[PDB]
Amino acid sequence: SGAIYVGNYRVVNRHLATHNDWANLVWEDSSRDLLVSSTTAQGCDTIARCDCQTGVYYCSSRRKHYPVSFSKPSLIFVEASEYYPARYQSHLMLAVGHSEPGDCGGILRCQHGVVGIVSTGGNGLVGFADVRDLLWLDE
Ligand SMILES: NC(=O)[C@H]1CCC(=O)N([C@@H]2CCCc3ccccc32)C1
Ligand SMILES: [Zn+2]
Repeated sequence: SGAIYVGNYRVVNRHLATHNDWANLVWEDSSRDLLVSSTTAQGCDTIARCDCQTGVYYCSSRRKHYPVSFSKPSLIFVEASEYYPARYQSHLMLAVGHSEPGDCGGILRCQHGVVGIVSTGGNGLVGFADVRDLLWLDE
């Protein structure tokens, strides 16, 4: 589980969004596993605006933050699961690291701020849904 709180927005994995998120929906994209909903209070996270390929992510299944190298956002095949059939997920970045389904929502950050959240995993890999192209999150 996990979310990014920037301004009056809440960014979560779309497969983990709640009633309030859908009711106060701002934007969603199934092909990116992302959902943004409006909030009453202001958040304090800063979104990174950069091309960094190194950062640190939180792994809840290990209670540990791991430094990682990650690929650029891409269209990657994601095997079928209980939340989606087999499909290509867009704006996805992979790293070699531990990831379990309950790890989705864990933040990936660089020196510039939040890069994205855990979305995929298994086979000794971990995938992150990029949020750095979502410029409207800053306004
Ligand atoms: N974005 C998606 O299509 C995800 C939906 C929920 C979900 O569990 N996953 C995968 C399943 C395989 C193991 C695994 C480990 C860690 C994180 C995520 C997953 C894919
Ligand atoms: Zn950066």
